[PDB]
Amino acid sequence: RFGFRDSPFCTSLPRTIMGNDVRRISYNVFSMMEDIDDVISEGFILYDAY
Amino acid sequence: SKMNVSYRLYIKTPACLLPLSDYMRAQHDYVSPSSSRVYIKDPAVVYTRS
Repeated sequence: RFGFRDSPFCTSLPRTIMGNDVRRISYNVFSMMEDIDDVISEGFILYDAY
Repeated sequence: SKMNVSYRLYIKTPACLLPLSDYMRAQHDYVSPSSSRVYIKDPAVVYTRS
């Protein structure tokens, strides 16, 4: 609506992307992780934090 | 030796002595661990991000 180039704003966070659900990770579990490269190769929704 | 010695004392032959012919019984093996090993002095610190 605004016209920003590559706007970082979404009307609502996508529940499903490309026909598959978007993975959700808590901030604590994400921080505790050690294989962040594999999970970042697809992208994920961070929650349980402000 | 025959005339001027009066009494004699005898004991078992000590196991320390070895005739020169039996020099192969002294062959023995020792083991030195590989020099590529690293011996750690730093301790292990535990933690959690929760």
